Amino acid sequence: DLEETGRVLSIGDGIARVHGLRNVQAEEMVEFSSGLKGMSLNLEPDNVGVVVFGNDKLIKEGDIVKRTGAIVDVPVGEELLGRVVDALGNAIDGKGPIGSKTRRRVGLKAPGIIPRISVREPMQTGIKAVDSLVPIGRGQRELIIGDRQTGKTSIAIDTIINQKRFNDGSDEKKKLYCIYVAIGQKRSTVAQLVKRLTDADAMKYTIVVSATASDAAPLQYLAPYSGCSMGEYFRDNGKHALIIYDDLSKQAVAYRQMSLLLRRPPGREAYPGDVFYLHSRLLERAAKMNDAFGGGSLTALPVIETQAGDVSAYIPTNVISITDGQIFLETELFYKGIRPAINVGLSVSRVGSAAQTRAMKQVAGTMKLELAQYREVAAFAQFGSDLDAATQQLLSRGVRLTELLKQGQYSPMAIEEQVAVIYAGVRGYLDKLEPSKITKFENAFLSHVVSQHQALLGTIRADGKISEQSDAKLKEIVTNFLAGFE
Amino acid sequence: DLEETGRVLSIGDGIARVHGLRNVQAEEMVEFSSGLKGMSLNLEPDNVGVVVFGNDKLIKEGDIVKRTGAIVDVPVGEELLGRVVDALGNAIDGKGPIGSKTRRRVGLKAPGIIPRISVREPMQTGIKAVDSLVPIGRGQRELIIGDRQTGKTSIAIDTIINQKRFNDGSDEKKKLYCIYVAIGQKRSTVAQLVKRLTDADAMKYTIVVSATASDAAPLQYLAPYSGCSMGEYFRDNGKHALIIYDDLSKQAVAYRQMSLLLRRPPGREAYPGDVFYLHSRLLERAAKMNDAFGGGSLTALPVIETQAGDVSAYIPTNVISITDGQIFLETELFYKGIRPAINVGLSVSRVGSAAQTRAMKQVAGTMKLELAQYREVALLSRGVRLTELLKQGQYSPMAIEEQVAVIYAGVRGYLDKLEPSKITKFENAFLSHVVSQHQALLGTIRADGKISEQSDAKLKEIVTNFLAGF
Amino acid sequence: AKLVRPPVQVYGIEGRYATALYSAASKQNKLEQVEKELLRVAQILKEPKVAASVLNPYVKRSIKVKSLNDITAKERFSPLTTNLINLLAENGRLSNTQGVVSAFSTMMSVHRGEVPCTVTSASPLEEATLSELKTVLKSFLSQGQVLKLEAKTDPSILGGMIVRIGEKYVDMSVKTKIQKLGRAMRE
Amino acid sequence: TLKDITRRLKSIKNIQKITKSMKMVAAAKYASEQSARMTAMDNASKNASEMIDKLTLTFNRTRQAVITKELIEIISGAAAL
Amino acid sequence: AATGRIVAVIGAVVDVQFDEGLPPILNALEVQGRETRLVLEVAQHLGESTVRTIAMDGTEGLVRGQKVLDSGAPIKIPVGPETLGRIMNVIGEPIDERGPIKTKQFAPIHAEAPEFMEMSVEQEILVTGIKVVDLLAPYAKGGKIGLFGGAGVGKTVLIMELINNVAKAHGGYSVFAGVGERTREGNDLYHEMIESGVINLKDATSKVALVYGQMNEPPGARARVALTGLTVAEYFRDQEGQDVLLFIDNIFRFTQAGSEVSALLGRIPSAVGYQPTLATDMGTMQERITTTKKGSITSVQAIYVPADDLTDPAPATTFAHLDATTVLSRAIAELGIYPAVDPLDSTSRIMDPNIVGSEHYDVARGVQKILQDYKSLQDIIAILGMDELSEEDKLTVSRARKIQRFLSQPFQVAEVFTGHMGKLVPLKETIKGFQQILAGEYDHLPEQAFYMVGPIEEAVAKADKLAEEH
Amino acid sequence: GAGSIREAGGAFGKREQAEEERYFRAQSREQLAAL
Ligand SMILES: Nc1ncnc2c1ncn2[C@@H]1O[C@H](COP(=O)(O)OP(=O)(O)OP(=O)(O)O)[C@@H](O)[C@H]1O
Ligand SMILES: Nc1ncnc2c1ncn2[C@@H]1O[C@H](COP(=O)(O)OP(=O)(O)OP(=O)(O)O)[C@@H](O)[C@H]1O
Ligand SMILES: Nc1ncnc2c1ncn2[C@@H]1O[C@H](COP(=O)(O)OP(=O)(O)O)[C@@H](O)[C@H]1O
Ligand SMILES: [Mg+2]
Ligand SMILES: [Mg+2]
Ligand SMILES: [Mg+2]
Repeated sequence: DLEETGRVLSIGDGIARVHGLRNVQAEEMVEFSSGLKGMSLNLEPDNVGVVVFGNDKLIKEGDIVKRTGAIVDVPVGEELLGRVVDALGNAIDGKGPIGSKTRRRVGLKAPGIIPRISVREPMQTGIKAVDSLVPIGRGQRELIIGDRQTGKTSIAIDTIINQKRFNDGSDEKKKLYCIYVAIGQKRSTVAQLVKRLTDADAMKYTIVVSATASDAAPLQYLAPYSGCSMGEYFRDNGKHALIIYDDLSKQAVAYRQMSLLLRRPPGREAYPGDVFYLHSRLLERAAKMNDAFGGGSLTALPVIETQAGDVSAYIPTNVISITDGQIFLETELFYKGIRPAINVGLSVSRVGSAAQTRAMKQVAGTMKLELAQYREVAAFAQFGSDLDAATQQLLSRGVRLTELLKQGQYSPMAIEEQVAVIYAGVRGYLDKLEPSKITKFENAFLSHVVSQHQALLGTIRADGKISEQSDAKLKEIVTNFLAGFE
Repeated sequence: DLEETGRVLSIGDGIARVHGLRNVQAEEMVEFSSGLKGMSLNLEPDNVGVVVFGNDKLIKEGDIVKRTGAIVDVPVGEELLGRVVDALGNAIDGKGPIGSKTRRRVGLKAPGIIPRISVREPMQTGIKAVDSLVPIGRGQRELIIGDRQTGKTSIAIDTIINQKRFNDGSDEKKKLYCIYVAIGQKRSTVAQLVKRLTDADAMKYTIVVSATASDAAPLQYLAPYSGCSMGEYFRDNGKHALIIYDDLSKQAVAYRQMSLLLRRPPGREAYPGDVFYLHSRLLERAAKMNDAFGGGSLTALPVIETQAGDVSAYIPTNVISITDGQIFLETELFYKGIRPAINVGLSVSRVGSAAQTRAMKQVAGTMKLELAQYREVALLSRGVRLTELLKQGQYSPMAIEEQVAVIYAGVRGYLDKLEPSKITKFENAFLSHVVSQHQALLGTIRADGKISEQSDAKLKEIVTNFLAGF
Repeated sequence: AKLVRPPVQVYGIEGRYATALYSAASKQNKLEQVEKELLRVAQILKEPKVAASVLNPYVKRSIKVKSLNDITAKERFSPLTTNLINLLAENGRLSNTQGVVSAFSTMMSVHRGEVPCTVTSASPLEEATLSELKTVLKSFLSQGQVLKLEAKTDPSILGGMIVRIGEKYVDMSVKTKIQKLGRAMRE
Repeated sequence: TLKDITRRLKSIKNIQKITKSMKMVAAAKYASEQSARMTAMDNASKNASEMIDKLTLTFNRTRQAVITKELIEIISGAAAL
Repeated sequence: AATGRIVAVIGAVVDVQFDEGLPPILNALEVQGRETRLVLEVAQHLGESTVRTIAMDGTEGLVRGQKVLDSGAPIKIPVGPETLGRIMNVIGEPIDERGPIKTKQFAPIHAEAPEFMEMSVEQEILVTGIKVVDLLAPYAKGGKIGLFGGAGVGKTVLIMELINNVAKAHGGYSVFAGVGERTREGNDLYHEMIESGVINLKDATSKVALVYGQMNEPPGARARVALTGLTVAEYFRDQEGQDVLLFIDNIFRFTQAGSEVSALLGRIPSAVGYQPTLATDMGTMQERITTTKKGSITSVQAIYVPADDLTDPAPATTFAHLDATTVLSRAIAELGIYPAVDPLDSTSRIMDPNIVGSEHYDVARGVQKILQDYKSLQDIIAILGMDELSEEDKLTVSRARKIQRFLSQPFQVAEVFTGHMGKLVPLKETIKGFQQILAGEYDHLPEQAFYMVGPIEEAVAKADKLAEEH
Repeated sequence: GAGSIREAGGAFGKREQAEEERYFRAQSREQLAAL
């Protein structure tokens, strides 16, 4: 145990300027005499700028700093499922050590142009609005952007809870392992989230990487890359992972702190010149591999909090530029009763219908066209009774489809039932019903189709489409329940 | 020596880097070989950063700097009453020296929690809108905020002129000694102001601290604290003082210059990091003392000029979050004829009806409610009568009983038939009438503090017979 | 003009003047002489009258460089040392002089192959084990280096010895051993 | 002020949409006072979109200036170190 | 322990050179040769055996070379039941003139946050008796609350009403931390706590501990006083298992204090002129204000929002540390509705049908929906006026205005501001009244019948009286 | 931007407030007299 060392020249704000360490590498992990860790971010001619993985009151001028000789790496594997870990993969849930066998560097490069295939398989969220209008595919990077307290974490958590139907089944091709990175959150918020995921039995296929608000800025900066490596393990071994960075605004803030304290040249909003490079090299790692590489995938759902809806801020601009689409949430829609408060006019998915089953494609093309026409003529509500019959019909169908998209929290729907409800909606079978009842109907009807009509739901689920037998049977079920409905 | 004495390393822009001076304290007053004074603000390993209280034309590289051993302090006492002084206490009114026996540090600490007591006595400004809807009590900090040429100094000068009725009487509990601090103003503006104060015979109980636009930035930075010490003398001897800082925007500008030249890093709008501290440690020294400490008070009326109505700027937000209430003056209201242009929807007084006489409390509750309801529907004629009743001529501050009388004549109905363009006319005539014949009723309301049913009925007949005669 | 850079680098004003002088002295093969002359000129520098006259900020740089010039001529120095002192006086870095000096010194500290290595122990250990570690350690060296040991004694390690060989660092102390065992006990 | 301009832009975009819808309703009912209302609300929507275009130009200028002012503050604070 | 010397004094930042025994960061150092106790907290190691420190009091009169002694620990304040009924400052000195605080144990004001396995997920509604809070954004026992507001919207009045109701209903050692506020409000609170019996100067059954560092303090004291109050509350939670209430007013000042030293510590500013370490400083402070498995801490923090921004980095960063935000609006205070709680901007994590019951949740969502619809209809009302609205829409606007007035409530602490009496409305009465207004059960009553009433029976009685008069 | 016109102030937000107050003081008068 002969080790190459250096001395702390100075320490402050979590930055240690270290003498010596002549052979340390850029982004190499070093270890202080206190037991604290650090990462060499600035290699300068006379000092090394180390960022401290902890509290700098333990580091004093003159303390010995050892090398480890290794870039930062984290444990990966299936032994991490059901665990809450920190940014470096140490268990923080008190359930014993992580019995992993493999380690993976947190800063590996993304797959190239050739190892990829197009995004074609659906990633079901269980939210009607997302799965129908803003579809997400396996290998996509869909941004969840919105103001505070607009329902973003709820979208992530429904997407995580929904995968239980696929993970309890036997189809290994449709299993999705979830990873939730929490950056800069309270520990009690993360404990509430972990409890919610345990109650839903969603922990057995979920990893929770937790770099909370009292953790040092290097840990919050590193937590997305740790989680991304944990998911790249699955992406590389023929399996499919989903990762939710909640949220990347706070990681950008942590990185800006580290950079400003290292005296790196500030830019717009004091962010360093390579904050785009930060988020882009994090997000290009979510890929879809071709069958020559196992066929695995990693889907990224980064979260971004905008201030007053300002999507022209620096970090929102960057991450909107990087991703493959966005799910935008509004607070006005939230308090109007539209929940999940998804703004359909602004939301987009540049993958689109290539990430939908044929059944949802059938009903969702119609629903999208109809809600678009509704949005065009929607200002004329408050006056609509004084326009054409066609305009009143557009308004009627639009409000019916709007109420059809509302959904409860923590209750993700299977794709067959979503298709059945959107069928009842876009086929006209809700025009004679008045709006205040749609949601109610939507509930009761659902129970009906779940109880006495497992054959149709199972056949749609097995076919992926609504064939003519399926279509006519759905027609009959809808009209019967509607005629006999209170 | 190099312990009690130093040598100027470099001089420029009113900052002197001094060599030596090993024993000098932070914020100590040093003296250059030319007769100028300075304050030691940066104690650095190799030099002292001295801010010069004057013109650095006379300081040369190599000059000798000596110590005074004393942290900056000003003369205090009653001898300063009637005098015009500069930021360091030197008289500039051309009347010889001030025979002060006491000197007081300018950077003292505000009283704590224990020495204080709740704000109970009213500070009468003589301005119906203020005395009625945004009242001020002795020991309060009331901000006068607005754009340029909206009427802030007018409010302050009306306030100072009003206290003559109290200062020439007998009861020492209602006397208020005023202090006007002029920061960064034009010198002829201050001469005009001292003229308005002397003509109204208000200068006998007033001190004017003048740090005008040609005075060095240290002097303009230091003048509010000098005025505050001159007022704390009265506050700590059982007397009541009132201080006006006109204005603190220019003090913050002087402090920003002084700091940027000391090479201290700039913050928002190049203002130093601690400009909030700059104003908070000053405005916290206005306080009401408990009876174990004499019961004296110091009331602060800071003034803030906003740019184009931007109360969301740095310095206005700082001083708004420090003070106990704000008088908002708007230009839109000023040109519509509302003078003093007080925006009542925005004017706050965190002390409230506790700082008010009971009679004015009664009538002003009704006035506040009626004026709120009128600002909702813009009865309409009653609100118009009242809003015209709030208007007031300049340098004409009214007594509290006459304010009560006119608020009453407008709020009980005795104006609802009169013509709006005649209201003002009526008003002044009415006042003359009362002040010619009904000194008994007014002495009654003044000494009683409230309006009894006897006084209520008496001025009932007064206003009725008048409105008939008018 | 290509430089002869020293084996170890020093940075700052001290490092720049020391590197300049090392390069100038290696071109003329006068390194040891310049070394002895800087030792002497630094000990001259620490003279109280001379220190008072050289640190003085209001003395004109003309008189000060003339003073350093004549007081170097009183010593009969090499042209390299004379020009160094005049370059330091002309630039106003005389205050850094000793620093510069020591920099050059520590530069040649490694030129002679002298490897600095300190052995911290609990209580002052006697010379037998010290020559033992002398011999067993000079095995750690490359071609032609000699040890500079500084046996320090802090008992707060309560056993073993912490050996810093240049920049290599072995922790044979018992405190780290027992803490490592304890961390294995708790983790 | 950026917040002033954003408030005013929102208000006037809302006025524009309301007058546009009132114009459409009047042009429906027009199948003398109804034609007058149709033209009045059409002119109101034209003027509202004019004001919206001017205010959008002002808004863009002001937000660019705000970004530059903050950058200059950060750069000036960093160059003092 | 170790002794060093002052080598530089720039504002509130002091550099100290230690020859032997450099102190760790966050240690408290005592300056030798001063009249009062001056403490410097180590912030950085500068190299060359010099440390940069932040001063906890004023730095006037400091001399280069003055001796500084290392204490060997952070600031240690006395903790224990003896602190109840006392006032201490940032460094634990008693500032109530009642003598020393003889506790048997002292705690350092810097500690680590509780771990993840120490968190509790229990969410239980804390009924305050305030209509809007309990209805739309109810507080939870053991949760963090946070009250957002600009200057003058009612953060102090709301926090004092919460003190009143809860703390006098509570049985678990409240703690109040005044962080950079007005000293006048500190004296006011101290005395309305003495006369309330919550603080007992004799027969020590006091149940509140007060920690105060106000606006006149240097930046260091205002940045550490929140940690002092937090440490008192933490001792009560951990070493006694009690359930503590922690009131903090104002927590923004904590953040602001950091800014005022940031550049003087040599740090490049981040956005809006805030320290590059804003989020992590806020984190390491707020993550200690939490309920653990060892005890409970309900915390109410008044959060100043500069210029009514809410997007400023300080409030925007605070938002994610809270469980139930109450956002006070100036647009609502200017309507006359108090408290000025914004119903469409306030949030609570227990506004969950599985927690508050489906009736509570449905009433809350219906109130929020009708208020949003009123917003959407007000544009149409601005253009087409009121008479050209649908009948359903006139009904919406009527019920919405009634609900707006009914969210208003008279406070016991605002009895001077309003003249009204205090009302404390139970939870089921609130749900029932709002359900009845949403149902149409009070379409016939005027809207001024719901302004400043308690339960709905009071709205009915007020309508009957308002009719019986006229 | 649902209450954008009256959150902006100005003539279109102040006239809206005046119109609302007029209508509802009328209705409160014709509601109190019918009690
Ligand atoms: N579909 C829904 N139906 C009803 N309530 C919902 C729904 N989605 C979210 N909510 C509620 O809206 C509130 C805000 O949601 P959430 O916390 O998930 O969003 P967020 O953007 O992550 O907030 P934060 O800023 O704290 O991160 C929550 O109380 C949540 O319970
Ligand atoms: N109540 C009033 N009645 C009539 N005129 C007034 C009144 N108040 C102010 N004025 C006049 O309006 C002008 C405003 O001047 P004033 O000095 O009082 O305001 P200011 O805010 O201090 O402006 P400045 O930027 O010059 O300091 C003055 O000419 C003053 O005479
Ligand atoms: N609940 C209330 N009832 C009546 N008036 C209030 C109420 N809250 C605030 N106010 C008024 O607003 C003023 C400012 O209140 P304050 O508590 O000081 O707000 P802040 O702490 O945010 O500055 C008060 O003096 C009072 O006049
Ligand atoms: Mg969230
Ligand atoms: Mg003026
Ligand atoms: Mg307050």
